[PDB]
Amino acid sequence: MKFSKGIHAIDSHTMGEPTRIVVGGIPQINGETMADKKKYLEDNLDYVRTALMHEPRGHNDMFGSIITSSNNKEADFGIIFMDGGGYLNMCGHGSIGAATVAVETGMVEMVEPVTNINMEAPAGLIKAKVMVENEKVKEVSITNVPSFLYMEDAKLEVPSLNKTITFDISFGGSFFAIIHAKELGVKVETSQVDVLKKLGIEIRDLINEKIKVQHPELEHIKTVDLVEIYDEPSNPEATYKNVVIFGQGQVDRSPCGTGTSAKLATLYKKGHLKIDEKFVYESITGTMFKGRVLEETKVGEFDAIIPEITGGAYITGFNHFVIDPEDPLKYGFTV
Amino acid sequence: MKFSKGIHAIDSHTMGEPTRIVVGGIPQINGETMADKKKYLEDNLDYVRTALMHEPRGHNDMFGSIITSSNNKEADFGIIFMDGGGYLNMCGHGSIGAATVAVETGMVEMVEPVTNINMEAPAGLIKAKVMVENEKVKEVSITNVPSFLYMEDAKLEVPSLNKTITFDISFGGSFFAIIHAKELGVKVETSQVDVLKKLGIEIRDLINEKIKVQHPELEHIKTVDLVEIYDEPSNPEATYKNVVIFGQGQVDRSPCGTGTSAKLATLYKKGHLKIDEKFVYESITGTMFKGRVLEETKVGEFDAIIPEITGGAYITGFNHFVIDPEDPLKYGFTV
Amino acid sequence: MKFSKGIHAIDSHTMGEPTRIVVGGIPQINGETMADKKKYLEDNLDYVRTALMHEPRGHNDMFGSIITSSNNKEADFGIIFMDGGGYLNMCGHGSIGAATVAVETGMVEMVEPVTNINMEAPAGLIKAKVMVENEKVKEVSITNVPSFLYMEDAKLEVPSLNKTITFDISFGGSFFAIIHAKELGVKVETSQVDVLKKLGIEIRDLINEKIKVQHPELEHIKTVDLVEIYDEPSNPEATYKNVVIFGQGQVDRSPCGTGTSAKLATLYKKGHLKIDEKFVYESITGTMFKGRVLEETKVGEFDAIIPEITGGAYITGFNHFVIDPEDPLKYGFTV
Amino acid sequence: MKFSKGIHAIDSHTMGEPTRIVVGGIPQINGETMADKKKYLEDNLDYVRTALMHEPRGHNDMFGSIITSSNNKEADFGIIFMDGGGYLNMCGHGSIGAATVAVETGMVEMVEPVTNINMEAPAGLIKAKVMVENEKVKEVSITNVPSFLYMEDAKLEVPSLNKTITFDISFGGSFFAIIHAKELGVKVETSQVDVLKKLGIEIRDLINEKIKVQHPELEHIKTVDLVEIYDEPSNPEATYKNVVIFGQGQVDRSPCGTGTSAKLATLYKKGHLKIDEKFVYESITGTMFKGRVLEETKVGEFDAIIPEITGGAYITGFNHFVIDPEDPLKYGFTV
Ligand SMILES: O=C([O-])c1ccc[nH]1
Ligand SMILES: O=C([O-])c1ccc[nH]1
Ligand SMILES: O=C([O-])c1ccc[nH]1
Ligand SMILES: O=C([O-])c1ccc[nH]1
Repeated sequence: MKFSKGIHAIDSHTMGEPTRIVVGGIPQINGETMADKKKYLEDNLDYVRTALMHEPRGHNDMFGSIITSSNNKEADFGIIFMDGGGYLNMCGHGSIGAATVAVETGMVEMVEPVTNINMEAPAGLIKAKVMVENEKVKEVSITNVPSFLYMEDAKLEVPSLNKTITFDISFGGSFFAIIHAKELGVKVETSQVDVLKKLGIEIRDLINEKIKVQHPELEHIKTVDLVEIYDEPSNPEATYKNVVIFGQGQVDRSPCGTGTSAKLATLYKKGHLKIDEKFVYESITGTMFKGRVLEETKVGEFDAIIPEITGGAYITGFNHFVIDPEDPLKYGFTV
Repeated sequence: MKFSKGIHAIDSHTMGEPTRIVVGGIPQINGETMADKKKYLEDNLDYVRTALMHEPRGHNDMFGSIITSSNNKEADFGIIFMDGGGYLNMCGHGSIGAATVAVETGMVEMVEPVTNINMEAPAGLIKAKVMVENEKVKEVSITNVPSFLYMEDAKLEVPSLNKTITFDISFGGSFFAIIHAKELGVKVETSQVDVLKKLGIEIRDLINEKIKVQHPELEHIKTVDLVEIYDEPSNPEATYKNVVIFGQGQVDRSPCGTGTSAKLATLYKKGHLKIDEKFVYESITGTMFKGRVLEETKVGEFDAIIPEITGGAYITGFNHFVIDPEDPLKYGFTV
Repeated sequence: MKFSKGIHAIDSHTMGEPTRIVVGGIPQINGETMADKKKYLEDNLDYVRTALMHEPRGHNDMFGSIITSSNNKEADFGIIFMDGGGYLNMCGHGSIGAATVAVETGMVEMVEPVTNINMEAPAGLIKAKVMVENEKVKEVSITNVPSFLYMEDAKLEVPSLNKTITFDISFGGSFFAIIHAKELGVKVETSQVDVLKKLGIEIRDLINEKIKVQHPELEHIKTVDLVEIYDEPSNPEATYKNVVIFGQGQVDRSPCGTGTSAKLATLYKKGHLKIDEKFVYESITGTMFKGRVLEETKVGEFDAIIPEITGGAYITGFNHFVIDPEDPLKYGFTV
Repeated sequence: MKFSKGIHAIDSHTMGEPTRIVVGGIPQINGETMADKKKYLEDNLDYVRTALMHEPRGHNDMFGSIITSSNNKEADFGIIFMDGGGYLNMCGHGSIGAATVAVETGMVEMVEPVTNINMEAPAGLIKAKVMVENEKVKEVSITNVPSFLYMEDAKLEVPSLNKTITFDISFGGSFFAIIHAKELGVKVETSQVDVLKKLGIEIRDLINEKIKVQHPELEHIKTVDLVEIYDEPSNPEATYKNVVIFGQGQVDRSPCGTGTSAKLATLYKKGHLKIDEKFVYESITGTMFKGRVLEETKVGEFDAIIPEITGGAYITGFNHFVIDPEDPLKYGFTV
């Protein structure tokens, strides 16, 4: 034994998409807002991330958070998302996990009906509710950033074989790129992964050329890191089924929070029975996220809605990672 | 299984007298100063202390702490000390403890010659210097709050046995009654411990709520709470031994950093010790702290001295405490 | 960090009197019978016991065990009990402990009404029946080794105080001196504990190496080692209280299953108790075992009775003990 | 918190290829030989495996062992390999890990020079040596089963584009299938994974048709589950570099023990400077295994050698997996 470093994480799976919630092993991180500490992390500790998110600890499609000091009064605690490619500003399937764990472990004093909790992200402070059955969490609704559509139609170019064919782009907290099942020839199922993943990243990269758009408000993030594919379900109590590509080439095991929070737009201004209507969006693996909306905030330059998404996270063990200082791969290695 | 609350501690021992350093299972406490953090703990989440310090988890003696976010400028993380009986404003084995582990587990980036780490009691911030021999920590050298003689001798009381007479009172993080082993007829040895305990608290009671206890600054304290007895040593190296009684009726196995730092800060104001002059305080259990007297500096009332005490802590396992909600002792029990 | 040895235990408490159940950090001991396994432990890897039972890790009292591979036919896993002073051939709170956890953590496939688990002391195999209320364990009901009156009263000795006279001796997993609280002038209360301890061991010494200690079968034992004192209860429910002294000078906080199982196995051979007849033994700490007297069966010398004692254990956290090789107390210390 | 199950694992990475060494959470497994317990595991517990080896805990290319009771005298302990597709009979990169951990953690009492250790696999008992530098493991040589070649030339069929082209087949403890870099057009590097993996499994499956051979001795295992591709290094202190496909479609991050133990055959009967000659075989990721041989056992029907392979394993944290009984994915899910 040597190790030199020792980080305590808690694993969750949020409808299939894993989350490593680091709890103990780094007590304070300087910055004022989560962005300030984020910058500090990305600049000073940075690639603790690599170690936990890459092999031989994690894998390509691994994802996780860091619980921290609030700094902002209000109450609760601070979170910082992360993945094989760096850090997410929001992850939704992270906000659920993080919340579900916190309460289940303690950290947040739990109620009998439903325990509200506000967590500090680098992006906006996030409102998770978590309904509990006397003792334990049943599922979390996380209220999402106002989401909208950037353009109607799209089409550009696809390497093989059709060449052309219409698509669609929107927001969701981060932008997105959505298409249909009928053009390439895919049936979103576990078996065919490679064509989707391999078609996904080239579509991501080649719409970073000049179509690339910045939304009104917040000028820093630009163009696409999230490619999306609908089809509609193979499971009865559902209505759509969809996969999402991102993160140095990784994929989401859940229907995609930020993704779904964006999709359930469109059908607000496209005539599909509007507010407080039931919608259950399911993943490629085949697991459910409930979506529904409330406020519908137009405001000039766009038309937008403030979407409420729900899901379930479960605890899949407790970790105490350590870093043999001779281990030459002690940090990450990418593949 | 079912638990509801699950807290991640790190067992250390510091010349005996172990410390359970809490690391994980609570992420936040807005506080401001580490006393306004301590206050919050005692008036809210005290039910932790009862759990870990008392049986079945802890025992009569048994000491620990909590790592925090600092708020305080620079301050590398900030700490709170706790025992079966309540919370110590400061603790020299508790500090020495926290320091070692923090560096050992990589919570602190470890410097190669000596690692300077600042922690927040908030009995001032404290500057621990952690010596590391290429690979490993050699020893800690914690520089403490200014220490002084408070009132001088005063008169003793009876219940048992005989009204008796002389002793002394002095501060060094908390307030101490420093009396000779002869003055009441004790020999610092395991055979008598029971007596020293039963004696100390009965004293610690009846020299409170009869007298004037106060600190030139920080207000609040107005409580000794710490009874220190002293005789010569059965070790050539050591200069003096001592036991310390506090918290419900619990004893230190280390010479008591705060206790020693207070004693030698009565000397010099006596002339038996001058600046540096190697000092080595011993406990009951053949375990020693290598004191010295660096710099004077009065305290806005009467003259004083900042002392640096030195010692060694060792990591004695990693704990994930959990509390079965049916378990009636869930929050420990007294005896 | 650097440790070299890292052992994985599971803290439980069984009506107080905690048990550290070792689970992980050693995988094998060829032994044959669980005594030939115990032998090996004590003549080799005893340095574990000193570590976990003594300070800094454990304390004066503090009890634990080890889960093993059985070898023995059927036997679901097999156990070894241990304390600060050495190893108990059998223990009713140590058994009740092991049972609960084993089922609780899923080591045993948990049956819904009642879960029958066989463990190997090897003070015989023992049949614990673990009641589970749909989700959770309600209580354990361990059926023990045949118990009996051994020699009857005999005469007491002095050192302190007064030579005195009557008492009794009886077996129930180990050998007990069962004497009244009146017989030496004690009241079973925390205030006196110190006396009961100091008394018990001085007795436990001087009623050994002066007398005839022996078991009709299994040979070897030829040692009491367990002093049991008894008075009436300050509880309506409870029928009798008791304390038990053993191992270097340590006390039980449970009524002492093995201790109680031995006491009521002197009654009936007396006529104050017959088959079933609800019995409830209490400790010093307001904690009770619900005894009964099921079936006779002599012991190849003199008549005897197999008693079933019942109680409750709770999981009080999970430990990964580690031993810094520089740490001079690495293997604990005495006081 | 609920979980119902709680398995303690220790993670390693053996030159990139991960290993989850389960230690605590299942104390005894019935069977006599490791095959008997294996059969028992595969039949009764089975898909604890799925949970730990599949997502959301593990991933497709995850691999691990189970430490157990020896049963066989000799000494030490029992191991059982496992992966997403079931169980391996040998894994070499498992035998190293397992050994490296055991000693590093304790479990096996360690020496000053080199600590021999014999572990019970379902296949033959395995001899790992582990050289240690006063305190810590430097690297393990594991002595491998007698390995040989089944046929010289091969060629069969490849879907695109050449159609034909020569290859080669051998043993290694398990069979294998080896080819060159020059025929399809691949440069074994992280970037191009998919073509190799996708070309690998179809080559695996379509040489399970009737070419399928059983080696002399042990009639149970048949044909191929291991496809292999040499090229030779991009790293100076090496001589070959090679990737290996298997396990429901997974891949090896290390040069492949059983694989390499087979390859370093051929060059014993093909004139390449024979016994006790240095050979370092490196992986697709680019990390070294040392191979060299000793005995060369011809025996009629084949010509064979008993190969000695070396490597390094490092500890990448300690796990305490748990299985929320409501979590619908609580066990595995494949992709
Ligand atoms: O669900 C989300 O919010 C998300 C972010 C990145 C991938 N999914
Ligand atoms: O080491 C000390 O200073 C201390 C505080 C309480 C007991 N010992
Ligand atoms: O509960 C018991 O039987 C026991 C054994 C040792 C102390 N208590
Ligand atoms: O290295 C080995 O022995 C092995 C077995 C399966 C894959 N690699």
